[PDB]
Amino acid sequence: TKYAEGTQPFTVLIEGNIGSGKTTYLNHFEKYKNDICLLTEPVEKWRNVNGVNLLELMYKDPKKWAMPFQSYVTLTMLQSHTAPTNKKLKIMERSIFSARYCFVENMRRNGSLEQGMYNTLEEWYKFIEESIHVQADLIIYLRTSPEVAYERIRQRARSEESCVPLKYLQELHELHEDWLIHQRRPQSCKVLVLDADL
Amino acid sequence: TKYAEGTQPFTVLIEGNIGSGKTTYLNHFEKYKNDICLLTEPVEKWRNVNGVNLLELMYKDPKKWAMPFQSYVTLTMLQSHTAPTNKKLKIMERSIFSARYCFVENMRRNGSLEQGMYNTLEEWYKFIEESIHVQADLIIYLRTSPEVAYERIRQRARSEESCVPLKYLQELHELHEDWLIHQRRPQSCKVLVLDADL
Ligand SMILES: Cc1cn([C@H]2C[C@H](O)[C@@H](COP(=O)(O)OP(=O)(O)OP(=O)(O)O)O2)c(=O)[nH]c1=O
Ligand SMILES: Cc1cn([C@H]2C[C@H](O)[C@@H](COP(=O)(O)OP(=O)(O)OP(=O)(O)O)O2)c(=O)[nH]c1=O
Ligand SMILES: [Mg+2]
Ligand SMILES: [Mg+2]
Repeated sequence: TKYAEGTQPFTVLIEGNIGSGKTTYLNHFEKYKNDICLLTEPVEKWRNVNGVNLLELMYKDPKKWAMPFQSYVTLTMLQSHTAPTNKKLKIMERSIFSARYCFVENMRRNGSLEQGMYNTLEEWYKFIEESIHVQADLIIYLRTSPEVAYERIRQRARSEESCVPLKYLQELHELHEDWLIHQRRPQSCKVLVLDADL
Repeated sequence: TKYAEGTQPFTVLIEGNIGSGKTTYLNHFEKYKNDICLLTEPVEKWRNVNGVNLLELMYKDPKKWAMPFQSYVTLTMLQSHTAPTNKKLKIMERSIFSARYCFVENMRRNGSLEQGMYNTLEEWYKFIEESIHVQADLIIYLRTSPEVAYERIRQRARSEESCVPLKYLQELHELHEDWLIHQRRPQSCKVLVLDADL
């Protein structure tokens, strides 16, 4: 038996590269607020954990902060996935799956996460699949090109993201492609692809 | 509802400072193996995670490895607490509580865990109290003096523990005292104190 088992409505996950417009897309269901549970912009929690800016620390010193950061991302996603609600529909920005299959994986590849850190995170993900229920009915993939994404990221101008290189976005892009289109990672249940290049 | 809710027998937790003799004490129930579920010496898992020795890495470079290490200690304890069993009695060496109240706390105090890491771990502990069931009926506290503990630690001679100073054991001792005796924190579980100075 898993925590939050049979407590979640139909759930839609909004996925896409950084700056692909996941939040923008979600602001459209804004008026149906009292009929749909909307969990958006999780980044705000990561930028202020009792005063600490984990997102920034991670970008400045990955070798040391990538692990605690991803562990916190995992926790907050899990909290949203299992959050109680009455509404009949639930839509989330991001999910525990993109954190695992795209970000953690990429950080293992670029050396940000030493092997021992990668394994710890992976062991947590395995235990989570077995002890906690993660409702995932539909995934809307806002497909974009790394260049477009890079543009939007810079226009938003989050101080923490000021040093994010285009290669990084290209790596993340391929990883989203592998998971959501080609389905290389155990998921891709029901995916709806949308051209998010405006 | 919590994972593993109403699936656990009467559970006894064996606590005590490093080298207090928790494993030695547990080897005495060894013959009742087929009537009591015995989960001992969790350190072995921490010393070999798919080939990686987290325990060692933590002692050599705390600022960087204390967080992933404690996150893995938490995970394995949680796995033991929720492990399925038919037997009517369950006895464990250590628990998620000593990892939180004694080790994580001490590491926050000596600077091994930056505040951002401490908070991440604490947020996980809070989410765990609400989503997962941790059976705790009795806690046997093997009370010892830091000096005795230091002696046993070095007779055992674990390579990873070769640099553990007496002060460290004194700090851990007080923390065990505060929790299991003075009650300076979260636990309404019955405790049986045993003089473990042989
Ligand atoms: C989900 C996730 C995000 N992040 C980082 C990447 C970004 O700098 C920041 C937020 O990325 P996103 O989760 O993509 O959110 P966003 O608001 O930037 O996206 P959009 O414009 O489509 O609304 O968090 C990680 O480092 N790890 C993770 O596991
Ligand atoms: C539980 C726990 C142990 N440890 C470390 C301290 C030690 O070096 C090692 C094992 O400590 P203990 O958990 O005390 O186990 P032990 O086998 O050393 O004890 P005893 O002799 O009583 O059987 O793990 C942590 O760093 N963090 C933790 O949260
Ligand atoms: Mg967003
Ligand atoms: Mg032992």
